[PDB]
Amino acid sequence: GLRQAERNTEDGMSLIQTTEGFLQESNDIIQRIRTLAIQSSNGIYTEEDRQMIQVEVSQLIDEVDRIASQAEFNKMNLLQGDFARGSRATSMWFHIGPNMHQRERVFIATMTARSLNLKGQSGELLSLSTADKSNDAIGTLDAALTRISKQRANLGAYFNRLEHAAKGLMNAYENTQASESRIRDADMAEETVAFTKNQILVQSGTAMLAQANVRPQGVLSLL
Amino acid sequence: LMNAYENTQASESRIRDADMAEETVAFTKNQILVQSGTAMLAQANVRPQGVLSLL
Repeated sequence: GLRQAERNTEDGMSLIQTTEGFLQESNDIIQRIRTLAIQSSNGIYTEEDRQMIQVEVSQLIDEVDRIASQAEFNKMNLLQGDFARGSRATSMWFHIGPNMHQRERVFIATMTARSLNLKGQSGELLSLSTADKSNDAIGTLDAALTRISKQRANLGAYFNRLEHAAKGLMNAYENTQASESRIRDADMAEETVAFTKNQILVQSGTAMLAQANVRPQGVLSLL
Repeated sequence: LMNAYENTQASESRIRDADMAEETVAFTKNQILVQSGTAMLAQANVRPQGVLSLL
């Protein structure tokens, strides 16, 4: 059970590593959109010039949505929110111990562009086509960055905890196997001398039995 | 996609690929056990020879 639990710990560690790797690109894209929003707020651009970068903003938001809806690990989606805190869809547990009920719950929040406020509930994307709208967008991008960084911190805490658990499980397995070998494995060094003593007594006994078998032959002398 | 491929390959290597050190210590222990077993058997089949002295 200890060995299997260590393997399960490794599996969970790989899962959360994949999740963090997926979140890296979304963080970079959101930062790029933030830089675009900062640039767009200047007063030298015209409506058409603002629309040119609005096109790129739309493309980047589409990429974020693609990341959210396509990132997965072992035929299970991660960023869709099925592993969220209040999600009824499913709950993910990492069996970390060798016995029953030794599982630990993990939470992955929704990371869709709707949950990052880059798209409203009506489906409208975050628009940067106006100077004042760009200023109000910077707060939204800051909130999205905060959410992404918080999720990254959660996953890093899970990383450290699972690493500690793996080291502890390895040490526990080593100690348990050592004790089990101490109480189960025979010592050949003394078993061999015991065997040799018993395998000397056997032919001593055979010799004595052979000597005793011919003993009554002496009675034939006086018959 | 590059990052996802790296992580996925690492996960698959964890699941599928083996560790050579632990496997080689297991191999050594099993080889020692086999040698001990055959060495003991080579004298364990000679035990009945002792009864012949009674004939």
